[PDB]
Amino acid sequence: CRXTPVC
Repeated sequence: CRXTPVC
């Protein structure tokens, strides 16, 4: 999942 480099 993008929008987050950690998810």
